[PDB]
Amino acid sequence: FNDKILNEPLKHSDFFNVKELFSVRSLFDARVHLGHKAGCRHRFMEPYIFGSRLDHDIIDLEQTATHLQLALNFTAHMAYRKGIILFISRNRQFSYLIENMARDCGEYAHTRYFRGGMLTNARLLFGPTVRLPDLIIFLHTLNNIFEPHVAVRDAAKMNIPTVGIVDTNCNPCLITYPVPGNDDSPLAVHLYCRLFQTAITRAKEKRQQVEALYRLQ
Amino acid sequence: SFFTKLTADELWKGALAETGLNRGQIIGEGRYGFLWPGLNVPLMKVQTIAQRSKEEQEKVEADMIQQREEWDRKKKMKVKRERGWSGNSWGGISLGPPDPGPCGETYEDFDTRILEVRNVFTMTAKEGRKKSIRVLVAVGNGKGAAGFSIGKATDRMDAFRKAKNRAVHHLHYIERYEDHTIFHDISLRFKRTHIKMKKQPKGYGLRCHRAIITICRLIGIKDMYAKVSGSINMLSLTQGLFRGLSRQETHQQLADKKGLHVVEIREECGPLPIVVASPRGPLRKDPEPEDEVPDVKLDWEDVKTAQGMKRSVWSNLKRAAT
Amino acid sequence: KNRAARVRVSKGDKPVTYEEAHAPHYIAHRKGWLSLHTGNLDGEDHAAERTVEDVFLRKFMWGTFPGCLADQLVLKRRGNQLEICAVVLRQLSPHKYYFLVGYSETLLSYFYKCPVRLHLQTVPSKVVYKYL
RNA sequence: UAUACCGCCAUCUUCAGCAAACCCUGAUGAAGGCUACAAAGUAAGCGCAAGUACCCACGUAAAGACGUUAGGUCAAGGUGUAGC
Ligand SMILES: [Mg+2]
Ligand SMILES: [Mg+2]
Ligand SMILES: [Mg+2]
Ligand SMILES: [Mg+2]
Ligand SMILES: [Mg+2]
Ligand SMILES: [Mg+2]
Ligand SMILES: [Zn+2]
Repeated sequence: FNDKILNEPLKHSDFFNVKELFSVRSLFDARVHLGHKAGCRHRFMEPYIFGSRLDHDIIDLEQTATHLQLALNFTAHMAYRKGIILFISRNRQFSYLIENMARDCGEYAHTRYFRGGMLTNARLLFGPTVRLPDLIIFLHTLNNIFEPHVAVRDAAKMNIPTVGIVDTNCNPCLITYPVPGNDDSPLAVHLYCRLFQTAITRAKEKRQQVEALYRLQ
Repeated sequence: SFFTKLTADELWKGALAETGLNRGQIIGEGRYGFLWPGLNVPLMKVQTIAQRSKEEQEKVEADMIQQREEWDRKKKMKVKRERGWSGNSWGGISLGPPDPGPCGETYEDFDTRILEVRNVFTMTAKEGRKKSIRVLVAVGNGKGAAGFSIGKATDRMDAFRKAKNRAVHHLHYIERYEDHTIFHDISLRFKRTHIKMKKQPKGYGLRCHRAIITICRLIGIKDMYAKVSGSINMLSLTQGLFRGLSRQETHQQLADKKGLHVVEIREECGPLPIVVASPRGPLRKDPEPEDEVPDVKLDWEDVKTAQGMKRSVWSNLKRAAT
Repeated sequence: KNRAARVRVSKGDKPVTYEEAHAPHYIAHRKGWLSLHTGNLDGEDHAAERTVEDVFLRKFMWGTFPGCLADQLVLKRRGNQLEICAVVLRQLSPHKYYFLVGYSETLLSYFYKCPVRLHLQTVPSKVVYKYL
């Protein structure tokens, strides 16, 4: 019996200090604006991409920062309501780092081979009463093969607020809160993982503080 | 002889031949006219030893034969089966509602309505022509909640319930304005099925395909004219109708996008104009570009109906009731 | 295609009992021996008569108990008798069961001059073992 | 009357698949669902497998699954119609 959880967090912009978690200069230091070639670039990814440097796409960091703020606020509000987050990755370039981050965070992850529809038929494959993932964060939307991951399809079929760092190949229209930017460099991935971890930790701390404030009564 | 005696289920299976029980004969009451302390008398409370005449036993056997005949007659009891569209067919027939979910989701409110049935014969490596069946069922009570589905299999009830579950997992919604008529007209061209709908008022009548009539009854639309142009493909026609219903411009959204109010001069009422929708913030003070003689590609059927030039042996004849 | 006692599969929904769910070659591996008599030795007489009596008593007990048998019978021999171990299906009342048992016992005793006392094992549901 | 069956047996069978219940795809068509440096397939159930006997678990024994052959049998018993 605590209806204040549906009004207190959703009131002030950046309740958990979302914009302060990252920085425009810190993001630019990772060279996330870089992208693939125009040929590899996707059609629907044109509005989010700014220009090109000798066929090297550049993404305006302002829209990326706005999308990151939105996604971080969404994830913090979800954690405030106690929800499951699922990390996806298949490039095998930083799988160990993503696993360590998932271990540090208070959620689950799955960056390995995704069998044929594990979330759709979760009634029979998984347990009958399983808390399905309420959020998805893509660490590498592009798997080993040049093919859009099925996670977006399962989400659209299950209606889940999808999050992730879309590259210049996938379809951001299928993702709810896309985040244009590089998805290959190491410093960028490390910064994104650290930002997600800090956001989750601060959201949990604020949730505990609000619970204590409620208990003060 | 005794060697010529075996079970009875085997003999029954043999007599039936479908390849390429002791009810009347009581076990308690002796088949020979006799009385005993056990049964047929006060259950041990006048416990004696008597005997019935053979005529009484023959009468008891005749009574058992009459009971068998009564059971056989009961087996001949007829039943009521509503005819769907075509006589003795599962056209526009209805059945029970879909089953709930595991944790809940009482989907019993929705109503099922089988549409078409087709027997497909596809040869195989050894089984031969597989008697596969494909069905397209549409479930939905109304108020926008509805949706079609498909469920092919080599059975009947199994395929029906599979299609019902698929429809439950595939619920389509259609933005409506006053449950009676669609927002505006639609002139689509789904693959090879044309859909020419016309906005009509209440009490006008359902002038559309029987399948479309059932779809509208399930959705909620009461009456609306529709010219079923092009070929008559059930699956493609239904898919195109669903696509058109999903692609519709509402009044509130259109007003919010453009800004201008909805001006109208209804003939039923007086010249008093009544706004139907208003913007959600701004208001385009400038009027629309009233450019006369616009480029609205109307249909020839519209002109034929407005000028009454359409004439045939089946133009606008009286149709059935209900 | 030989099809002795082994049942041909068709769909995984065949409520077969325990004894019925066994091939006819597992008599020395999984399946035991139902009826027993010295006639099947190397070599003792009294075989044809024993087999005939067993086959007759099986059908007799199956007819006297219409549908009240969860599975096949298991004959035995102890003295001048023929014990019959059966898994009766709880169908009729115990009074009727006792009456029929006594009647059959007396009839067999006065007919074959051999008190063929049987044994029951009331079980409501059939002992389903596999879904062939 | 077995080219109407129960029941029985024979080749393929020198084989490896056969399927209930689900999910995805083909602008949602009859239909297909395989790529482990992994692209949608999960698969209780039957069988191969597996397991068990003489001299072991080997050699010898039991099984050779769904199905073509309307495979043969009124000829071991009854058996859809007819009749002496
Ligand atoms: Mg008719
Ligand atoms: Mg023959
Ligand atoms: Mg062979
Ligand atoms: Mg063998
Ligand atoms: Mg065997
Ligand atoms: Mg022949
Ligand atoms: Zn990309």
